[PDB]
Amino acid sequence: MQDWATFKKKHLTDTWDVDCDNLMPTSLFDCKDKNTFIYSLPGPVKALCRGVIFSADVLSNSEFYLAECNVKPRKPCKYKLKKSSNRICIRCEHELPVHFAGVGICP
Repeated sequence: MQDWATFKKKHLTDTWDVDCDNLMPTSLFDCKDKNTFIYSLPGPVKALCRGVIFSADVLSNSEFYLAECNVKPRKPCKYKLKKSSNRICIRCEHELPVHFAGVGICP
C-alpha cells in the first residue's frame, strides 16, 4: 500500500521545524490524525534496513530528534509541532520501512 517515498514524507524530514498546516490539507496527508517525523538522512536511516527483504518490525538503535504533528481536537484540521528524542519501530521489506509500527516499544 505505502512505499519508501511515502515513509520519506511521513517519517523522514530534512528540518527540525516542519510545515504541517500546509501539508495536512494536501492529498498526501488528506487531513490525518497525527504524524511523527525524524531529523536524519535516508542513507544512514535506510542503511539500517540494508539487508531486510521481507516484512519485519525493527526498532532504530540510534535515538534521533522527532518532529511530530498532532491534530488538535475541536479544531478544523490544525496541527501542533512537538519535538522529542527516541527510537522508532517500523515494518521493513525490500530494504525499505514503509509502515510505522510504533515508537520506543513495539506491541
